[PDB]
Amino acid sequence: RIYKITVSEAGAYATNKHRTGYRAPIRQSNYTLTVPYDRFLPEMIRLHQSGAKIVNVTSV
Amino acid sequence: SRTVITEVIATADSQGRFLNSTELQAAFGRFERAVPAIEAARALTKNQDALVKGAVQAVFKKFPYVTQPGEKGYGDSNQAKCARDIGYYLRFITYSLVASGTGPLDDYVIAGLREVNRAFNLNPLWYIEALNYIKGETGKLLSGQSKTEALLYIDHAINALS
Amino acid sequence: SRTVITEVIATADSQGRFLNSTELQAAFGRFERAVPAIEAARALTKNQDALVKGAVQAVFKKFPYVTQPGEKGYGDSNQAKCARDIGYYLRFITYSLVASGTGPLDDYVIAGLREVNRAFNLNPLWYIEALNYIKGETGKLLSGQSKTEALLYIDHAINALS
Amino acid sequence: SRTVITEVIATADSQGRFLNSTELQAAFGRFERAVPAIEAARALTKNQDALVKGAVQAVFKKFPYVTQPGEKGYGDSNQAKCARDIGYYLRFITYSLVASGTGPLDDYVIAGLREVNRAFNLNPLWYIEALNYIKGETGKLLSGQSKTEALLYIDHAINALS
Amino acid sequence: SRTVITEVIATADSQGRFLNSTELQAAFGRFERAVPAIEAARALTKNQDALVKGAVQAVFKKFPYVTQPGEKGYGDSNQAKCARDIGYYLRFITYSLVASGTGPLDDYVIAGLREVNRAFNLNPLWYIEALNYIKGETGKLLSGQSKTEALLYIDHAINALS
Amino acid sequence: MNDVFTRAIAQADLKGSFLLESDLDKLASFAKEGVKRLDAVAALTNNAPAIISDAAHKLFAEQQELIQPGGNAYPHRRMAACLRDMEIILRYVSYALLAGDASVLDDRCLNGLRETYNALGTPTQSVARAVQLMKDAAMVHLKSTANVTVGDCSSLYSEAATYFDKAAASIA
Amino acid sequence: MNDVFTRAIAQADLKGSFLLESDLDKLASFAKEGVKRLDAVAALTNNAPAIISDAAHKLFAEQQELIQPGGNAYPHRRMAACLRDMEIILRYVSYALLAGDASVLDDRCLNGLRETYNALGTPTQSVARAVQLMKDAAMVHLKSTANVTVGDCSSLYSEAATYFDKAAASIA
Amino acid sequence: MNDVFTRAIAQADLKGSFLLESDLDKLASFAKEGVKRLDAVAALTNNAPAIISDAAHKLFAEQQELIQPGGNAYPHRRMAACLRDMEIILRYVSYALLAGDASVLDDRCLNGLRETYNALGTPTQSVARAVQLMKDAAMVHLKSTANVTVGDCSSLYSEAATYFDKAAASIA
Amino acid sequence: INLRAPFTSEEFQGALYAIYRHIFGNTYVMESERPTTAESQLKDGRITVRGFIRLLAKSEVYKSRFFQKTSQNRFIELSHKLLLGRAPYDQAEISYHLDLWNTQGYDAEIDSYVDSEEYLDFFGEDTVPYFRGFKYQTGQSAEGF
Ligand SMILES: CCC1=C(C)/C(=C/C2=NC(=C\c3[nH]c(/C=C4\NC(=O)[C@H](C)[C@H]4CC)c(C)c3CCC(=O)O)/C(CCC(=O)O)=C2C)NC1=O
Ligand SMILES: CCC1=C(C)/C(=C/C2=NC(=C\c3[nH]c(/C=C4\NC(=O)[C@H](C)[C@H]4CC)c(C)c3CCC(=O)O)/C(CCC(=O)O)=C2C)NC1=O
Ligand SMILES: CCC1=C(C)/C(=C/C2=NC(=C\c3[nH]c(/C=C4\NC(=O)[C@H](C)[C@H]4CC)c(C)c3CCC(=O)O)/C(CCC(=O)O)=C2C)NC1=O
Ligand SMILES: CCC1=C(C)/C(=C/C2=NC(=C\c3[nH]c(/C=C4\NC(=O)[C@H](C)[C@H]4CC)c(C)c3CCC(=O)O)/C(CCC(=O)O)=C2C)NC1=O
Ligand SMILES: CCC1=C(C)/C(=C/C2=NC(=C\c3[nH]c(/C=C4\NC(=O)[C@H](C)[C@H]4CC)c(C)c3CCC(=O)O)/C(CCC(=O)O)=C2C)NC1=O
Ligand SMILES: CCC1=C(C)/C(=C/C2=NC(=C\c3[nH]c(/C=C4\NC(=O)[C@H](C)[C@H]4CC)c(C)c3CCC(=O)O)/C(CCC(=O)O)=C2C)NC1=O
Ligand SMILES: CCC1=C(C)/C(=C/C2=NC(=C\c3[nH]c(/C=C4\NC(=O)[C@H](C)[C@H]4CC)c(C)c3CCC(=O)O)/C(CCC(=O)O)=C2C)NC1=O
Ligand SMILES: CCC1=C(C)/C(=C/C2=NC(=C\c3[nH]c(/C=C4\NC(=O)[C@H](C)[C@H]4CC)c(C)c3CCC(=O)O)/C(CCC(=O)O)=C2C)NC1=O
Ligand SMILES: CCC1=C(C)/C(=C/C2=NC(=C\c3[nH]c(/C=C4\NC(=O)[C@H](C)[C@H]4CC)c(C)c3CCC(=O)O)/C(CCC(=O)O)=C2C)NC1=O
Ligand SMILES: CCC1=C(C)/C(=C/C2=NC(=C\c3[nH]c(/C=C4\NC(=O)[C@H](C)[C@H]4CC)c(C)c3CCC(=O)O)/C(CCC(=O)O)=C2C)NC1=O
Ligand SMILES: CCC1=C(C)/C(=C/C2=NC(=C\c3[nH]c(/C=C4\NC(=O)[C@H](C)[C@H]4CC)c(C)c3CCC(=O)O)/C(CCC(=O)O)=C2C)NC1=O
Ligand SMILES: CCC1=C(C)/C(=C/C2=NC(=C\c3[nH]c(/C=C4\NC(=O)[C@H](C)[C@H]4CC)c(C)c3CCC(=O)O)/C(CCC(=O)O)=C2C)NC1=O
Ligand SMILES: CCC1=C(C)/C(=C/C2=NC(=C\c3[nH]c(/C=C4\NC(=O)[C@H](C)[C@H]4CC)c(C)c3CCC(=O)O)/C(CCC(=O)O)=C2C)NC1=O
Repeated sequence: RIYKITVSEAGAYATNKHRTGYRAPIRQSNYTLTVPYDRFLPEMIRLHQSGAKIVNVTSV
Repeated sequence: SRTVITEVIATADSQGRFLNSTELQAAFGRFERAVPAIEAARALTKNQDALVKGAVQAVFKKFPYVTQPGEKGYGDSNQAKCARDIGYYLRFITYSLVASGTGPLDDYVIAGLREVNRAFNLNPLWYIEALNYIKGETGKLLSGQSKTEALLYIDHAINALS
Repeated sequence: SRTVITEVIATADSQGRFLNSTELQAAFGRFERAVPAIEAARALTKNQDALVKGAVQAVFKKFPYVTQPGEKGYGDSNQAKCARDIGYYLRFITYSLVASGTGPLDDYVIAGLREVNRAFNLNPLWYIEALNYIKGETGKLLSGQSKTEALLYIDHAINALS
Repeated sequence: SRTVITEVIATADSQGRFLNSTELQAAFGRFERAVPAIEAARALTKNQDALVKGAVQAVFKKFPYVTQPGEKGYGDSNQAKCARDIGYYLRFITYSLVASGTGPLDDYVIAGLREVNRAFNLNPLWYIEALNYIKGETGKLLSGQSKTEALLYIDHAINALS
Repeated sequence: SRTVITEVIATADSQGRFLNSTELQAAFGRFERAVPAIEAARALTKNQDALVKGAVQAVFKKFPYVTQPGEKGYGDSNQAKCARDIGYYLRFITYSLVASGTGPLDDYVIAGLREVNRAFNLNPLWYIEALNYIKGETGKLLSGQSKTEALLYIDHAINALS
Repeated sequence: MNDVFTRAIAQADLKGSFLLESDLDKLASFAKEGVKRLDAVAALTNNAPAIISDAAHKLFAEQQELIQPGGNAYPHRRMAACLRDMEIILRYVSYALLAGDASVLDDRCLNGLRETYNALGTPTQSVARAVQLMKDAAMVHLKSTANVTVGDCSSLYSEAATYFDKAAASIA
Repeated sequence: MNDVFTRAIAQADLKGSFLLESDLDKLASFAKEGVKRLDAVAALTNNAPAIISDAAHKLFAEQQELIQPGGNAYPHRRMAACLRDMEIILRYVSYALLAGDASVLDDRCLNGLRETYNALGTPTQSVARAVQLMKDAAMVHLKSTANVTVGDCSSLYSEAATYFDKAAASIA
Repeated sequence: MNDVFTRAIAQADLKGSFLLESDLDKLASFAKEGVKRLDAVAALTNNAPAIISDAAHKLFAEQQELIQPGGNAYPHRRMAACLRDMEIILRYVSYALLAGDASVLDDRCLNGLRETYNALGTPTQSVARAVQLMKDAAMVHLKSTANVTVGDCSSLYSEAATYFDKAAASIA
Repeated sequence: INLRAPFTSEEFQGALYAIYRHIFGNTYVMESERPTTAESQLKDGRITVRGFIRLLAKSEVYKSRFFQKTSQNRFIELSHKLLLGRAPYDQAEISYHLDLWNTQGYDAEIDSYVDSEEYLDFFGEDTVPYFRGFKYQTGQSAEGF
């Protein structure tokens, strides 16, 4: 199915951006992305690697 | 809406910088050109009823066939819709004159124009004729740069229909 | 370079559309402000040598510790390069004034400025002082609006250095 | 173009795999549908001139004003172009009947239809009227599955015009 | 699940358009070849137990060393899981026969097959031999297009294993 | 995305059993009047501009407040959005009719449609009325006996009505 | 994204009527005094780093806990982020000043900033204090009667103060 | 992409004319023979791993230099690429067999394959040889009478051979 | 071009123009080929610029112009150019992407480009791709330019 992942960044993403430098224009922290089941795992791993914080996931 | 000010601020914000001379000269041009545009808006708002009636009659003169029964122009309701649409176009032309940008025209008429007209089989040539009449009349009741402003916006609408 | 007309054309082109009322009004503002800007550039060009000598002297007065033996401000070559740098800045300020945009500055001076100054250990504060001088004498050299445009561009350079 | 066999092969190609039972069944259905489709194409080809003349006459019957001078139907060259366009549509419908896909229509007529009509000020309702006439007539020239195939393609073209 | 109908709808949905003659002809081919496929599915469902037991015995004939102690096959539980696995494969072959597409097989067996079989050290050759036995008995249990459809699906499963 | 055949497969699998004889008869029946269903799908497909124009005319006659300033079909942009939405909903209804199941209509079209309309200020009752008007026009077109072999098709009309009503329920 | 003219046009279109002569007079006045608006925006822009430096010195003199280890602006990168945020707020305030409408500030900079800071752990009250300090430095720089012909621009001062206060209120 | 029908339509369009009766007759014959075409394509698809394995065994018995250290199919990686390429070419040959046209084979598979193999150091003579061995195995399977109704299918045999040797000619 | 979630009509139309000029290799796309449903999803906020680009790359316009009449070499170099804004750096990219398409299909191949760390570093969910390789990129191979 499709799952909505609400993402937050509380500093791990912040320090990664501080090291690498702002490299695409800055954006707000809390945001939500819809992901299908096929792309569910890679998107999850990608968020975890980036230092992103996921506050909740909803199935619809 | 796309105005000189909004485009200024947008091209500044897209690259994340403060507004500089390249932006303030553009805003200055808008402020200076406001006066003829406001004059033209005043003139076009005064004469809206005559312009709308003349435009509808011009459309019917150029397209006698549309009034015939079974056609789009037949009936009292259809001609009421025609007058209302010409009123819309004139109103948005005045809005665009006041804002000094095609932003109102683009947002309220031009966006979704083709799809709506094809859905209801509205021929854009009718509105070209109405706007051409309004242009001919605007050659009167206005003079100087105000006429230039008004015709620039009117013919913008014409090009969007064409 | 990034000027009023070039930004206008770049925005029109990026959206794949002609030049409308907004863009022409911006260009109109540019063409009006050309007069104060061009003759401010004329006045700055006329007094270029005095301005450069005074800016160098102001740098040395504020930074006496550069000119004694052993560091950047010592030697005829270094002081000649100082004059060359201040003349560069003045040249591109006049260019920006003529072009009615910070395109000349942004493209020739500001782009790469920090990496270059860091690599050669050139303190931006020296140039900030030189430009503040230039601002002081352009205050008295220029009157009315010309003073205003020249100040906008001098301050854009200063801001980029700081 | 864009036909049942081609969709099958393209889907297999993009998925990096062979042709399986689902795709072979689609191809099967195409191969049996070819019989009424080729029959319809042959019948329409045999009667192309009658269909084209009748379509032009139906267009002129439903839009009497177009033949009047100063309009798109006035003159011999304009009516030659009438018949040429109707022949184009008929040809590409027969192509699509033979190909068992709408790909000939989509690639030769529909892709670029709206822009070209808008540029030359052609009215889509003219061609809808002509295709309605062709639909009515192929109701008589054809019967059974041949007729439903022809009507599906003619209706695809009509929906493209509207 | 990938079926003829589902592939049809997914293609049209991805293009954001209606189902036209292409999609309908593919659907027609599916609906036509349904009846031999459902005949084959009923035939294979009727002779479930004989097919599965014969497939297990064939696996043990071609792999005598499996049943001896210290191997994956020895024991009652591993025997039961052998029977269960062949029954699953037969069940999903019947599913794909009914659904006119390998989608049930791809979703329920093929997806994740290799890593599951690697983790449990299950030789694909065992199931390939069982499926080859299933083919051998299908050759006599069915005849005609039903046998062709059943063979297509069984050998799709085999090619997935090999 | 699901059809009747894959729906039966999933229902059989959750029990882990071969499709019953009864299931085989119902599916073979569905396959026999598949040609009957193709004509209904083609009727929906060919007459879509007509169906949408008719429903739009009726809706904007019944509810003028949408088309005056402040309404939700007022500028050309929202009007085009409305016509596009009617296009989309008819498209997904036809997909469901061909598949025999409404799973596509739930999965892709209406998954979060009501929330979108609520966020945008769209009166979902107006959209439901639009879907009902399209259902009326579509029933008018499906029942046309011209260019088709005469036969009983009450099942197809009932099923298409269920699809239209279900879409209206999900939007409203 | 609006300005005064676009906002007025928006209300005029919701009522569905032409712009009134009072509205035309108001906007003509706005465009006549837009010269002072350009002077104010230029004053804000030319002195932006000075404003930010002054406000940072004041804020870090007053709120000393931020600088110390464990404070929100201690790690040297967090000081960089503080400075970047101050510059962004100043930039958007100057944008809104030129427009004459506060919507460009809000919709693009302030709508999510509260939730961002709260998720981060930043003290929003200190950010509001920094915004007010920037307001003070900016007022000092706009009121500079040098470099421009003397004139009455109390409206500009009030407008800039409103933008700074509204940014602070939205942050904290 | 092109099948036989679409090429015919393409030349007819180039002349600007309808399709003549003879062309329609040829396409009718094609569609009549389409079921045999489907059997040929399914024989290629179903028996593909066997074909690839047989071709690989024959090729590497014939040319042992390919599997010695320093050969172009020596390490596991190059051997996997070799078998992958053989599978890909056979798969595009099956596509061309179904389409009745060699267009997809040229456009996709053989577009620039000779220069690819020349740059890789891959012996194009050996790749052509592998294509010939695949052709032989394919003919062995396609001439099989078990599980098909007996009939004359020589045109399909010759056409399959032309696809195979056209691939081998483009490579070498 | 960056396209946030609340956007105006002119910003939206310009972003669409830029996206079509880049993702489709400056190829003329006709009014009948434009994706109105994907544009609706982008307009709502259901997808980002990134998910829109993924849709467009999976669309028949992209497939027909860059995949179905080409070799995989041309498709890989062209996908690198259009979705990453840069050229391939070595032959390992060609081999990797060819194996990816062969074993997992076309969609996984597009997802590799769009889910790549390079894409997210430079374009990241909201900016349209642009040509990067006209400036030095870290890890570039001096033949990439
Ligand atoms: C639309 C424009 C926009 C703004 C304005 C914005 C604010 C913003 N501030 C941030 C961090 C920060 N912001 C601040 C600044 C505050 N804390 C200090 O106490 C100061 C008193 C005060 C500054 C006045 C600090 C210190 C951080 C770092 C937080 C941390 O790393 O723990 C971050 C997270 C950085 C990242 O994820 O890489 C954002 C997004 N974001 C935007 O997209
Ligand atoms: C990024 C961090 C991360 C998470 C959050 C994670 C959990 C995780 N488990 C998943 C599915 C799954 N996970 C399981 C786990 C099994 N179920 C039980 O029977 C077993 C005891 C248990 C073994 C642990 C199963 C069966 C599924 C498939 C769910 C389904 O499709 O019905 C998925 C979705 C897979 C996809 O859609 O592609 C995730 C993300 N793995 C990760 O690397
Ligand atoms: C905000 C900008 C805006 C415009 C411009 C606009 C035009 C417009 N005019 C309409 C009605 C109409 N307008 C006309 C105009 C005709 N009357 C005849 O006297 C003339 C030949 C001709 C005019 C020159 C007609 C025939 C209709 C009825 C169309 C129909 O529903 O069949 C409709 C459909 C009304 C409905 O949904 O029921 C629209 C959308 N709408 C807008 O929201
Ligand atoms: C491959 C398919 C194809 C089509 C369909 C097509 C239509 C087409 N018809 C044209 C001419 C025309 N077509 C018409 C329409 C006809 N005359 C009117 O009286 C009738 C109401 C109407 C019959 C339905 C007219 C009036 C012209 C002349 C337009 C002009 O030159 O201004 C033109 C302008 C170019 C030219 O001078 O030939 C095009 C593009 N072109 C194509 O390449
Ligand atoms: C629906 C699709 C599906 C399939 C196909 C399937 C096969 C399957 N069989 C299993 C057990 C097994 N199955 C076998 C089968 C062997 N027995 C011998 O007589 C034969 C030589 C051979 C079969 C031909 C064996 C030995 C095991 C035990 C393996 C182990 O526990 O490590 C297992 C591991 C689960 C467990 O042991 O709890 C799976 C996944 N499962 C599924 O869900
Ligand atoms: C997956 C398939 C799909 C669906 C179902 C879909 C619906 C959809 N409709 C929308 C807007 C809209 N939908 C409508 C239509 C309604 N408004 C009322 O006034 C009318 C009675 C009625 C017309 C039937 C309107 C007017 C908007 C624009 C609302 C606005 O701009 O505020 C939007 C968000 C913005 C946009 O696209 O313009 C979506 C996502 N989009 C999709 O990609
Ligand atoms: C190219 C796409 C395609 C279509 C469209 C198609 C439709 C189609 N309609 C048919 C007849 C039919 N068509 C219908 C449809 C009903 N008739 C009533 O008037 C209702 C209004 C209507 C409801 C939609 C019926 C009931 C039959 C008779 C089927 C039978 O003989 O049992 C037949 C069988 C003709 C025969 O063997 O005599 C087909 C194949 N087939 C295709 O391959
Ligand atoms: C290139 C960018 C640009 C700028 C900066 C600009 C400003 C500008 N300021 C002007 C005078 C002025 N400038 C101001 C500004 C005010 N004076 C007070 O001391 C306040 C502190 C201050 C508010 C910030 C005032 C009140 C006037 C006189 C207005 C009038 O002429 O009636 C004038 C008219 C001078 C004349 O032609 O006679 C301009 C064009 N124009 C531009 O095109
Ligand atoms: C880079 C290093 C490398 C490895 C590891 C490798 C394995 C390998 N061994 C092969 C031959 C083979 N090798 C074996 C293995 C032995 N035969 C039996 O005596 C034993 C039970 C069994 C090993 C324990 C077998 C059965 C074949 C047969 C393949 C064929 O017949 O074509 C082949 C096929 C090429 C050929 O025909 O010679 C490969 C690829 N190849 C490599 O280039
Ligand atoms: C799901 C995929 C699918 C397949 C596979 C398929 C094959 C297929 N083969 C058929 C007969 C046939 N098949 C063949 C071909 C074979 N005869 C010779 O042995 C050749 C070796 C070989 C050709 C490679 C021939 C000659 C016929 C007889 C019908 C005819 O000649 O027209 C028929 C007609 C009914 C019958 O007689 O059984 C079908 C539908 N249809 C499909 O929808
Ligand atoms: C820098 C801005 C820019 C320009 C100038 C530009 C021109 C341009 N025209 C093109 C196609 C074309 N251009 C033409 C125009 C010619 N046909 C002849 O009959 C006429 C005499 C003549 C026009 C006066 C045609 C027919 C094509 C399509 C060729 C085809 O489809 O085979 C193409 C290839 C893209 C595509 O085919 O979709 C480009 C790049 N593109 C740009 O981005
Ligand atoms: C989709 C159409 C298409 C195809 C098929 C294609 C083939 C292709 N084969 C390649 C490598 C290769 N291809 C082969 C095949 C050879 N091995 C022996 O020499 C045999 C004689 C012969 C096969 C029978 C080998 C060994 C390699 C590895 C070359 C190397 O690593 O140097 C490569 C370079 C990337 C890679 O290593 O995978 C391509 C692009 N390119 C395409 O765009
Ligand atoms: C990883 C290996 C690698 C290298 C080294 C490399 C160099 C490189 N130098 C470039 C430009 C340049 N390179 C130079 C440097 C030269 N001109 C000066 O006069 C000196 C004589 C001399 C340096 C000592 C200059 C001045 C440019 C700018 C050229 C221009 O755009 O006008 C560019 C074009 C993109 C850009 O402007 O950043 C590259 C790619 N690229 C690579 O991929």
